[PDB]
Amino acid sequence: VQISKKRKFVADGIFKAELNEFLTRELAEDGYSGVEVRVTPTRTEIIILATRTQNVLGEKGRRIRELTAVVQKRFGFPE
Amino acid sequence: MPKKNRIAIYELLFKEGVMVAKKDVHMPKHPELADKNVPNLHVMKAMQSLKSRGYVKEQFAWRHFYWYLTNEGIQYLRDYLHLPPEIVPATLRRS
Amino acid sequence: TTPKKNKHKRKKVKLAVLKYYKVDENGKISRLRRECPSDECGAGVFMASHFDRHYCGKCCLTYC
Amino acid sequence: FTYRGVDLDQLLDMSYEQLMQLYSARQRRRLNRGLRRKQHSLLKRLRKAKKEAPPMEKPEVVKTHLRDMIILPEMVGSMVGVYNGKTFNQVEIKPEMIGHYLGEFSITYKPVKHGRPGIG
Amino acid sequence: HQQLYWSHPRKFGQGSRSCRVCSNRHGLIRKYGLNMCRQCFRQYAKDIGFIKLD
Amino acid sequence: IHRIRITLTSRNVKSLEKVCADLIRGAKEKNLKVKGPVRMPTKTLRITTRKTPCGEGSKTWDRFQMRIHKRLIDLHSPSEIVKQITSISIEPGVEVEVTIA
RNA sequence: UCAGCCACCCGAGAUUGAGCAAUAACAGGUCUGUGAUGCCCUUAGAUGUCCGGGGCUGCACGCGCGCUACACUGACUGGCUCAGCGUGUCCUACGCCGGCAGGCGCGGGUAACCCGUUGAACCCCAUUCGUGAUGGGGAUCGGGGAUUGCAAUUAUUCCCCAUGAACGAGGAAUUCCCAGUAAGUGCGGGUCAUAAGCUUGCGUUGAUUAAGUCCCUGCCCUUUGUACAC
RNA sequence: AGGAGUGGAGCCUGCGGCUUAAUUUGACUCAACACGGGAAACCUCACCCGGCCCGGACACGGACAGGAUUGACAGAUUGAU
Ligand SMILES: [Zn+2]
Ligand SMILES: [Zn+2]
Repeated sequence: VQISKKRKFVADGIFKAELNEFLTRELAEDGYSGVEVRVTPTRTEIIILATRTQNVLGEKGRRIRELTAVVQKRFGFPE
Repeated sequence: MPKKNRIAIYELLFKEGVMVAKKDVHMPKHPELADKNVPNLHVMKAMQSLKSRGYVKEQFAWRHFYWYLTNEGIQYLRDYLHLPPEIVPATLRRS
Repeated sequence: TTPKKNKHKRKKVKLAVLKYYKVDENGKISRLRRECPSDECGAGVFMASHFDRHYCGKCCLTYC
Repeated sequence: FTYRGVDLDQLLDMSYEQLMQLYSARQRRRLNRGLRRKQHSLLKRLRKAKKEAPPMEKPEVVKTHLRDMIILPEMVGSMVGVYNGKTFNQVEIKPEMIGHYLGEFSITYKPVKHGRPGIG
Repeated sequence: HQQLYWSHPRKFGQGSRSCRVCSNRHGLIRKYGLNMCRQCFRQYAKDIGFIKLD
Repeated sequence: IHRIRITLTSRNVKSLEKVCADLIRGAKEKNLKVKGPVRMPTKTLRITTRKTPCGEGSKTWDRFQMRIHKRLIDLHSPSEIVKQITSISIEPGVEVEVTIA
């Protein structure tokens, strides 16, 4: 069995609040603007908005790779 | 601390490079390093010792610690795990 | 009234297996103190025979 | 002294389940939910003070830390110090206090003696 | 030592429950499974999805 | 085949009714017998917080709300075509749940 | 004869109730909500922290929110009959044992599907009691009994027997309110292991009087005059 | 113009005040006083009486593998295994 829709819809909120808080605290230097969490049972993608988006990636897609594994091992859902 | 608890902490700091926590002192088991019986205290204080060396990046949140690799952390791990540089972690897998 | 601070420090003999292991000129290895019957301290780890008991280092067992 | 219609001497050999039914529901609930290592150690030290004392000398004051302990018929006669928070006090276990806690004879507050009032 | 450290049982009561974002224990919203402080819910209520209609 | 029911829950009403209209129009495109979007009693979660952080002022309170509109459309169609229609109109802010047989 | 005001007709309705709310200000409160934070203090007989026990509640006296009331437009006992906003993994349907609080098993419900037709209380219809410190009013106390908990003595609560206090409508003063509104009456949410006399919501019954003024309380504007420009 | 009151009684809660080992503390006209989601048996918890632990990272010098540290049964002391 799963959780009730009342407790489900609020738990989708505390996810995006802690995510946005941690994203502000980490990416407060490269001009972080906001998340957009497109949920899908296959892949719950998280769209980062930024000012200089090429500098967010790191060296050919290196810095955001750390954040992928962070949000993977943090919130319990598998890779 | 015992030495066998520390050695399984650096292994998931190479292929991925990150390590999270909870800031729970009395938590008896760190849930990610299961089947080793290491407390949350003995990964949290170990990474506090590693941050004064300068080998993990400090970023806190609501409750969870967060620790990234440093660019000098790869060379310090590749000898401590006695690895060759021929194998590649998740840095250069896609494209 | 007075701060009573104390801690029982450890005092080790010069490689205290010489208190356990005795070998004579023929070369047989004679251990004077008790070997603990427990398996986690079996056949290598010895108890210490005291004035009324023995005492293990791992499972802290006593005797009479 | 008789408690619930039976004298003191039959209470000393009274077993647990038949000792139960002469209590209230709170004491029976305490004896039903069980007594733990912190109380059985006090039974051990209390029976120790029975055997290590000479019989004409009521034993040394076994200072206690269990205010919640019901005065069983087995612990009658022993000298006991009950911690109130600051000090101890030796209290004599008279026979007529079986249905009571230990922690009620140590008054944890000084009784208030008033004076003239301040600003009002 | 190792047995007497966290020996008092931290089940029920406000010793058992604490704020999700700041680890405080006074004024905790438990309803719908939040476990936020009252002061801390007001910071994040627009991002949770709680708005003021009246 | 009976009891093929789709659960559509959202936090807003406009995107939810747009997704409902697109699913009903797509089920009209497949020529199925379609129970339309029924409208469940909308839930509204009330949280009433003191507005102050300390406790000094004139006892003003807050009143937060989350209105969860829940719709249900229903089909009587075999299981291979109900998965095709739900996979097209992927859209944020809503949540889809299907049940079969 | 302008902006608009008043009355009526037709109409569901000729004011629904809230939310949000400027500039400029308080030496307003809050480092005790924050891994928001400056300095200062403290740091291993620790102002860190765990453990255990007390205390936060102690009681000659003052001051504020409230609850129960002082009865007959009432109380006691049967009978009958109606909600809405909400919560629920801990809410509860059903059968049995009990005076009852409660024990047992069985199910349903992650929820317009189960509790639940949410078979609420004042109100109604009958019986008894009849103006007295009464059976009104239940405080204070003795005994048991049962739950929640590691633990109930400084009664945690809850049930049953007893005891029966002041209280005879309340001075000086003072609060709130103009319509489904006061007021009566219950139910739900928060707190919640156990828990509401608190608060925040909801329904039920449902009125008196006013539709005006600056007299008081206080705020604002215009003509005075200044020895004022903190 | 009125209606319900409150202030009067008991009780419940919050403030002063008297005590207390401690009765943690903020807040004092409107703009404090059933407010601090503050209905705290333990925790909460600040306060009082005791008792453990380092959870003193890191850098320097010494001790340093003739050991610094830890668990320690039993007896004594303790409130405790
Ligand atoms: Zn061993
Ligand atoms: Zn908080």
